[PDB]
Amino acid sequence: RFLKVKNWETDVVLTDTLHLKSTLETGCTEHICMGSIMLPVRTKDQLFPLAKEFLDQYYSSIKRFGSKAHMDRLEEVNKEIESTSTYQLKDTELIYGAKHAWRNASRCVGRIQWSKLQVFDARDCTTAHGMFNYICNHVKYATNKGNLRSAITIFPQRTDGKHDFRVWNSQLIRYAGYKQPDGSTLGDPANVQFTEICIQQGWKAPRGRFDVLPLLLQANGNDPELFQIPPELVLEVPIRHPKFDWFKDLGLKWYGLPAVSNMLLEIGGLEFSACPFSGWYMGTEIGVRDYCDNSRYNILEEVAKKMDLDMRKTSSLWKDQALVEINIAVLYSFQSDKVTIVDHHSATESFIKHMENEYRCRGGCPADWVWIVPPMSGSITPVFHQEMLNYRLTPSFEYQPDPWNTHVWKG
Amino acid sequence: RFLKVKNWETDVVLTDTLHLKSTLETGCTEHICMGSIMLPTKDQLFPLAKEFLDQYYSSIKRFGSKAHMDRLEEVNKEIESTSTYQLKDTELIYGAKHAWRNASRCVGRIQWSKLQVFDARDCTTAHGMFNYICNHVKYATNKGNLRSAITIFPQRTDGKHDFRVWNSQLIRYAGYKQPDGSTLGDPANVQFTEICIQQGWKAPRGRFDVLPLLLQANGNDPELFQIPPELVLEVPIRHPKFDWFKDLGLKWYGLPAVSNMLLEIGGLEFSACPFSGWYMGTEIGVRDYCDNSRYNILEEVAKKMDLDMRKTSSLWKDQALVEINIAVLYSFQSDKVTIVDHHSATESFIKHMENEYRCRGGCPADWVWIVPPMSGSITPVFHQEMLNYRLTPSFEYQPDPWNTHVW
Ligand code: HEM
Ligand code: HEM
Ligand SMILES: Fc1cccc(CCNCCNc2ccnc(-n3ccnc3)n2)c1
Ligand SMILES: Fc1cccc(CCNCCNc2ccnc(-n3ccnc3)n2)c1
Ligand SMILES: C[C@H](O)[C@H](O)[C@H]1CNc2nc(N)[nH]c(=O)c2N1
Ligand SMILES: C[C@H](O)[C@H](O)[C@H]1CNc2nc(N)[nH]c(=O)c2N1
Ligand SMILES: [Zn+2]
Repeated sequence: RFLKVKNWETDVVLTDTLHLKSTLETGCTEHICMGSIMLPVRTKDQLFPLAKEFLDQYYSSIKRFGSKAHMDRLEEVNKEIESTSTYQLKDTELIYGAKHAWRNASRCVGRIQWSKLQVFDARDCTTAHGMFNYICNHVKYATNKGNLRSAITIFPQRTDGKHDFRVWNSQLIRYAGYKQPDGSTLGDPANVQFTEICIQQGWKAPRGRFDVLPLLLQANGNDPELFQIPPELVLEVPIRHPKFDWFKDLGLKWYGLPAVSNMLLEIGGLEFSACPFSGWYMGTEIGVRDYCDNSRYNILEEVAKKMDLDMRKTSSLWKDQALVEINIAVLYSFQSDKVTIVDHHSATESFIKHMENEYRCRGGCPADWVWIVPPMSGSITPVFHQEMLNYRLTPSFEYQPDPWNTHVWKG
Repeated sequence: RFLKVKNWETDVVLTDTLHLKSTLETGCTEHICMGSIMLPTKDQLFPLAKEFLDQYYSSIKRFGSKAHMDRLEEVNKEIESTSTYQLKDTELIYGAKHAWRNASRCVGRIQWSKLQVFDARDCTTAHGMFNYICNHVKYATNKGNLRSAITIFPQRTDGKHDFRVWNSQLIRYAGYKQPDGSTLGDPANVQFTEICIQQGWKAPRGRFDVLPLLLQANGNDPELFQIPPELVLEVPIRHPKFDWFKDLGLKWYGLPAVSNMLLEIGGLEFSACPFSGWYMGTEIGVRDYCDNSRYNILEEVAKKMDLDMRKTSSLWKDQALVEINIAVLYSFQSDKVTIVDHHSATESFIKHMENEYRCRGGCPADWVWIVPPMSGSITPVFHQEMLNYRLTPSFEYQPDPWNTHVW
């Protein structure tokens, strides 16, 4: 079958065939769309076809499909499966796998960069201290003194589900959140629960508004251990505004490296439960969501006051006005400090070109409109006007439950 | 099969049971989501009538009553003999209100039960249609104190005698292709305008010419009429801060009135059913004014503000956008014409969602459409999970009549 998507701004129509290669379920049916829903131990049985599907894709991509090398590899994996119940990826296959998981990530607007991913193979890691060292190296490499480089570090795959490697942090770098007795929150409200666990595990909290959280690292199914990322490796940017000199006195800053550490990487049926990855920020992630969500730092009011906007009625669009200035400040500060960042206009324009290129070369590009469109100024970016099809391809990044809900404590 | 929706900002969780009454299809499958795609006989008729009459009689607490059984009986006899049936006034009003109630893309549905329904099923000619439409416009406009209304023309019979309003909205501005290659007026309306001309309109080739109605009665050829200018309330757009803003020469009309949709009630099809509410400000300031394929004024405005337009990262587009939308709201409010900002409107929709879940078991909603085209995540709907599904009675899209019309 052929599916068409239309851009309503440009009348460009693209044709999707790639969706035929999708296996996993969306959550939607003919009778309900779950497009705006955030979230809608494996036998030898299921494993070889998954391995075979993946190796066919790998060998096609290198133009060696049907080769003796291809056939020998399938054979080797098949035997390794029923002999050992799993299998190990070659380094080349892992690298291909990680890049394609990013390529297939329907919620990521930065995928124009997918082919330039630095893959760190940490499959020889055995302990939390070992995990800490690998993650330090990832952070230093990716940060690159502000000239950010995309990277992923891949820890050993799941075996029996009882020896998982996990990074308990949702991101490698995030700020602590502290719930006060009066009900107020100091720092980042999103991280109150994780902060409390860290403290219980023995972390000494400075209890400030921007305390970098320690790493909580679980190797081989063992209880997690605490580590402090060396502060000299954590690049931060004090936030100021080009025209408003009072903006600096809000005391805002943010970290330069956005590094998701709680997802699961699936490649050929193998599951990598610890696979921290990082790119660079699109400005609105910080300026719109992190700073202005009611459930986060929630600074719209204080900013609006300092600007002396009419705050008595919403139709003054005081919130909208303050929102723009904050996002100007974030971009200004990062650029001034020579730390990589991309504005939502640049990033969405690049995504459109990426998307069209993918349609031409690959037959499609799965995309989640709900996530791709930026959280401010939606229809003045080209993605708003672009029809997209969302479907799931493997290799992929998947969500997994938070480890504190599932972990069997050793004591 | 019992679905939950979460608000990620408030942690409020609602349970949806209403989706299980959905019949029509979404375009989505288990393998592909089409949520961002804009447009994804006697035996057919009776179960549809039955489904509707059942919900109607349940709504007035007479489910299973004799009047219910009698009505079902009476409609069935009528379908068998006549091939169709006629709705009682009570059923027509109920159906129209519920079509709005079920409109998953409409953010203003908290108002659904206050809809004025004008029964125009006795209309026979295009002149009669014009009269009914002028009356709708005058009623709905109400000197700037807007009131929601729908006017319902006769239902489809054999598809050969369709009533159609050829306009997409009762009130829009003309579009002209100029020889200098550009476009004067609304680019969205070039095609329709040329049909206004081919059919006889004397176009004044301006930038904001209120288009004439092209009205089709009983399957006949469409006729032209000009809405009395005195019935078209317009608003000059000024900024409360920038005195230069008025020089742009911008204005908009007060009455948003969709006229090209199809109202389905109990299997019956009303191909001509213009309806109107009042504007949410972003419709005009973000979409009408700033879409690249519409009036596309961002650059002009940015220059008048003397912004650095060299680099996208100065967010000059974003800054101009807010001010344009400030001026729209300020202008309507100053001229005392009903308008709602996107914060108030989305806040009300969250309230409506909660009422609906509580009293009806759900509320079909299209997040892609409900979230405003600016400042999305600083409105509550961004953080609200929504389930989209199709209930009847419904408003449906239908083909533009110039493609369908056997002249
Ligand atoms: C290099 C520059 C990159 C940019 C500008 C970028 C941009 C974004 C943005 C704005 C989001 C939405 C985040 C949110 O709203 O929470 C996102 C999500 C995502 N990105 Fe990227 N990204 C980049 C790199 C990467 C890399 C290196 C990977 C993987 C190797 C990746 C995979 C993903 C995935 C899996 C998501 C979904 C995360 C979730 O569902 O919470 N991205 N990206
Ligand atoms: C009374 C105040 C109302 C408000 C504030 C309101 C708001 C809105 C908005 C903002 C949209 C999106 C429009 C667009 O982006 O093109 C919309 C769409 C829609 N509305 Fe309403 N509306 C109101 C009244 C009504 C009424 C009275 C009806 C029907 C009786 C209705 C039915 C619909 C339908 C069917 C759509 C989808 C239209 C389309 O797909 O183009 N609305 N509404
Ligand atoms: F389905 C869900 C339900 C609740 C939370 C959620 C993840 C929320 N996203 C916040 C984290 N996003 C971030 C953070 C840092 N860095 C990136 N990042 C880096 C490269 N690409 C994205 N993304 C999904
Ligand atoms: F699926 C689609 C494909 C092409 C155009 C499209 C609708 C475009 N928007 C026009 C409708 N918007 C308007 C205009 C005036 N008035 C209202 N309105 C009034 C009350 N509720 C909505 N809505 C859908
Ligand atoms: C309910 C809704 O799906 C949810 O708030 C989504 C909306 N779109 C998003 N888009 C991005 N990029 N990131 C998000 O966290 C969200 N949240
Ligand atoms: C392609 C995408 O579906 C399209 O641009 C939609 C996005 N959301 C929208 N939302 C509203 N309210 N109105 C629209 O016309 C659109 N257009
Ligand atoms: Zn869907």
